[PDB]
Amino acid sequence: SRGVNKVILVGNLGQDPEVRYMGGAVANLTLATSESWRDMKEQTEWHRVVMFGKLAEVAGEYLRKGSQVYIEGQLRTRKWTDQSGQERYTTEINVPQIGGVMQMLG
Amino acid sequence: SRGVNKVILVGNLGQDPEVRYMGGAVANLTLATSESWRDMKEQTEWHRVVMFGKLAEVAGEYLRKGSQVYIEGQLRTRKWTDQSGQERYTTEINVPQIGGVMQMLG
Repeated sequence: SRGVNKVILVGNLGQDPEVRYMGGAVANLTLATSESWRDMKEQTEWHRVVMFGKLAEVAGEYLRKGSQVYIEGQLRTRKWTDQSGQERYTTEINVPQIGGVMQMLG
Repeated sequence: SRGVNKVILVGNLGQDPEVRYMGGAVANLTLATSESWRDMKEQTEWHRVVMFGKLAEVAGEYLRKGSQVYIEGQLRTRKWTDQSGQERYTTEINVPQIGGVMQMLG
C-alpha cells in the first residue's frame, strides 16, 4: 500500500440496501449528503457505496430506507460495459472487509 | 450543512496539473494511490481532483508530475450529455476554496 485513499461519510440511505452473494456477501446502498444555499436552495450528493462480508451481512439485517450511518472506506472507480457496448465508469466507495468501517447511528 | 462529505488523499500526480480560467482560476490534476493484497496484486487508483482560486493558482506554480500531496475535499458527481448524446457522470474530489486542504510533502 502506497498513498492514502480514505473517504468518510455521514448521511442517510436514500433507499433500502441491496444485498447479493456469489459465496461471499455484497451489499449496495446509496446515501446523501446535503448542503444549503440562500439566494432556500439545497444540494444533495448521492454516494454509491458498496460493502463486503459481515459488514454487508449486517447492513442487510439492520439497515433501512432512511437509516443514518457513518462510513469509512476508499474510492474505487470500476469499469463496465453499457448495453450500447462502450466501457463506462462508475465511482463507488468501497468498504473493505479488512480496513473499512460502518456504523448505524440510531 | 447536513451530513458529512469528506475525503482525504495522499498520493502522487500522474501528470503536470492543468490550470485554466473562466471567472476565478480552476486547476485539474489526477493522483495515484497504490495497494497490495495476497492470493501480491498491485492496484493503482487514479483520482480526478479539482481545486479553485488560491489553491488552483498555487498548484500551478509549484506542483508537477511526480509530486506527493495531501488533499482534503468532498466527492462531487456531475452529470452531463456527450457528443453522441448519451448521459455520462463524472465523480471528482472537489476541494472547496473554503474548507479544503492541500499540502506539498517534501
